Amino acid sequence: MLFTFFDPIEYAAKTVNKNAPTIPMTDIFRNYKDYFKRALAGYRLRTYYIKGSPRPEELANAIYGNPQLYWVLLMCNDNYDPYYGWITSQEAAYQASIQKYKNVGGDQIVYHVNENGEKFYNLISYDDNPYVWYDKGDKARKYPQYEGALAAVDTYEAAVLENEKLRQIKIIAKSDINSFMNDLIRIMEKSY
Amino acid sequence: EIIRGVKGKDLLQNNIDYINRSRSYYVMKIKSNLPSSRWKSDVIRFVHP
Amino acid sequence: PVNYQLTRTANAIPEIFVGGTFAEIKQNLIEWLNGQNEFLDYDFEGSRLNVLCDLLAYNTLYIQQFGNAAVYESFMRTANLRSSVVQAAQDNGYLPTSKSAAQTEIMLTCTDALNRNYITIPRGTRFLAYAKDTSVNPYNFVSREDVIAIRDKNNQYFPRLKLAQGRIVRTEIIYDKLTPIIIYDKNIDRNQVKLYVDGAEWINWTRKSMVHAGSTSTIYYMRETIDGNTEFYFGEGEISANYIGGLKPTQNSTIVIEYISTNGADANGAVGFSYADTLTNITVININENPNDDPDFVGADGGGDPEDIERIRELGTIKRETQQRCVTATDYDTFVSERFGSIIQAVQTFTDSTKPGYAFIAAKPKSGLYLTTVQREDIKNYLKDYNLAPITPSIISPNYLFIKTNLKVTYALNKLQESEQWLEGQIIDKIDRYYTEDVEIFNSSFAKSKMLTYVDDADHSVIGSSATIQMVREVQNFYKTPEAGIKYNNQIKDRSMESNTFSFNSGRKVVNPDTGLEEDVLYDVRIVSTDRDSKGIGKVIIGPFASGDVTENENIQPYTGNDFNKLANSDGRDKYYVIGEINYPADVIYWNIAKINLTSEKFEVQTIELYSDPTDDVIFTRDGSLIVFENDLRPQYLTIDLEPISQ
Amino acid sequence: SFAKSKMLTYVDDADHSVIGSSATIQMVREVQNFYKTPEAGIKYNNQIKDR
Repeated sequence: MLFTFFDPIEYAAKTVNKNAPTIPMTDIFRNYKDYFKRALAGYRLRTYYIKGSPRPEELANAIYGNPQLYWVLLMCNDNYDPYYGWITSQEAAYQASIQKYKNVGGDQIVYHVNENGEKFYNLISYDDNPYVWYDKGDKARKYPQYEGALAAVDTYEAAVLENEKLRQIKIIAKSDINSFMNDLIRIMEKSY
Repeated sequence: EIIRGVKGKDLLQNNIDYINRSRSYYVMKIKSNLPSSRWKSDVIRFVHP
Repeated sequence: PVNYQLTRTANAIPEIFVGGTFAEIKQNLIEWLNGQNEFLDYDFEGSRLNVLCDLLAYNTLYIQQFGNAAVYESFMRTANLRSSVVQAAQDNGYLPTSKSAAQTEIMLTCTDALNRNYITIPRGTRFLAYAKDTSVNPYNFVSREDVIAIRDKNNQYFPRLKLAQGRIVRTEIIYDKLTPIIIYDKNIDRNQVKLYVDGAEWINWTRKSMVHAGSTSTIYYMRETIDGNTEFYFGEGEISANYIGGLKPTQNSTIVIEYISTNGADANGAVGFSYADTLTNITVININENPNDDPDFVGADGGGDPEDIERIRELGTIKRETQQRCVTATDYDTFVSERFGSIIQAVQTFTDSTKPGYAFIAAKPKSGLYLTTVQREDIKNYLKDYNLAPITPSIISPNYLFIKTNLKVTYALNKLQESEQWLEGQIIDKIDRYYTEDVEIFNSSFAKSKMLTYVDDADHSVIGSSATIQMVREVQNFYKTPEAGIKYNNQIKDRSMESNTFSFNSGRKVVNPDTGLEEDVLYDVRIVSTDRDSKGIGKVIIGPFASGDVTENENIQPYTGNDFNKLANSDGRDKYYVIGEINYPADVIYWNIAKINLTSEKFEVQTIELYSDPTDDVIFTRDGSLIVFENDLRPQYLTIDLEPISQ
Repeated sequence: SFAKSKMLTYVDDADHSVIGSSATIQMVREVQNFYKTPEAGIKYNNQIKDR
């Protein structure tokens, strides 16, 4: 109930189908994310939990909090997508890989990753040829890039590499959360 | 008196009387094709002082 | 149309969003659930595997609103719920004037005992005003700016100033840079604010009174943060300005906000003011002239209350057509608007071709009729700063066509409660609400049938109604009329266009009883437009005359006949003089009294009504001439009869 | 009772734009057996104008 907390309002929807019926609705339009942001001032230095488990979307009932709050973890990372925002089961990304490229191209090679991490993007070697890489166009060659050598990350690895970097989050330490949430209300009752 | 003039524009017969006809003064001539009733609403509103 | 390629569409929410009626959702899910995929192996039951389908359909129809509403208030034109509307209108550079305060200019006649020259009159100078509804209670007034006075001849001052409604409040705050400084109170016209930062000035950004070309940093910002409570904040600047941006405070400062309490729109009454002045030797001599400017005065103006949703939108999108500058006729209409608005109901700016420069602006205040002055000069300046430099804006005000009703509502005595009076006034605003909604604006006509359906909507007991009607249009200079001017735009119904009152002077002396003599100021006159004729013709006459004063010569020989040209009722001795044209089919009036060659000094005050009755029931409009009825200012023509019925 | 203004709200609601309407009403009671009148009668209330 740390969401809600106000009233249904009424959602007119009159801009579409005039004389539309008013439907009481949980109030999601407050700009909550700001309240959290301003209230958080002074409770900062929330440490870096590092995650470490493909914890399903709610670890709130394990780590800090635990009234199955399922957020204050969200507002941490400013998550735009509550589904693919958090890290996922290792297979999920793989599963997510297919549906991404299933329409076009099939499995591919997104970039070739020089050591020291210099990405390349549509740069292509020729085996049984010079050892130097070329772009996927200007097949006349004549315009080589990156005389060195590196190793492609194909596709699956990338999605893994991309979602796995998404595990770090703030906490509020399981200490402040009570004192914190005790503030976070006060700002809310303040403005009305 | 003018000496060392220049020739700007024709407008056929040259007379101070004809060159005025009815003097336009500061009016602006949109002078492009069209029936003039299609754009006239839209020149005002989005364009023109 | 003709070519089918022109169909397109207006703003259209695509079929992708829309949203469920329920059972259609049940239909689409069943086809997706049972078909194309499973061909049920379900282990629930014959009925259960069926029943459980809509159990998750209520989950859809729910999530198809709760989460699907966001895209409705994400955009502007399709959104509802103010908050989203407003908050999405600031990135268009608008803000919706949360409230407003009344404003006037009064000239104080006061004086000081020290006789010192250049007396000042500082910011607040608390006044109080009844803003009359009857008498009891004042509200408040504060001048809020400066001015100065000058001593001349006898020792007196004329520190004429302008004043806002509310009081003031100042809350100083320490800037934490983590702390979104705000206000919380339901008030504080964003038009008038100061907000010093510890030195002075800070002229902000969103609203300029000067624009102070260059000047770089020191700006601040005012938006919404929904909730009704205004947000202040500062730019990204550094000032170690760095390059471009707001100066920003430095990590700790005294930020002094001062606003106006703005009691509300209830204060429109104005009229009598009192000094309530304690400063120094200034005596506050009173003789306070609320309207020392010009013609008829309504009292104060403005007062606001927050703008309606249907207002913002129209002004919210159009300000993308502009960028903080007015080059276009439709721009002035948006710049004379909630920025300077609440003092102007409608505009329709236009440019006259014969006279270059000089952008003309018609405006009707919510107070009615004329803007007086210094509320005009105010609209002047706020434009010319954002204007197109060489051309000067000017406020002509529109050409008003009022209408004279004389209607009777014929209620029933049985079902009333407050009886007369309260219903006498309850029928007023309903009529007034009809104007404000439909025909208040330009280019719109009104139908007396539509006025009567708001009349019959008074409460209940009123059953039926009816009215005669006359279109009243009052000339300004009179004595002449302009060239090819003074036109109704409607068919005039000949044997109409009836006079007003007038009067005469001179006529030798004609001494009376009691005191010495008089000027023979009685024996008035008045005009009648006579008949139609072969095509337009019709002439017109100046009015009743006895004998003596005129120049007859060969060009006058006063007469129209004992035919039409109906007679004024007095001794008056007929002999109506022919004056002007009045072509009926294309509506035109022409007078020029100089035809009969009298002296303008023989006439009393100008600005006389004429008011012909219309032919057709519906009254049209054109050429920037409004039809708007405002009662409170001029009662002169409204007459209604409550004649009752006993069952 | 028949009100002129109460019908003019329905004729106004016919289609989107009628831009209002007006009318003039003639009261007429047809009476069989002319030449006599029923010794008292043809009484229609709401006194009519002259002639």
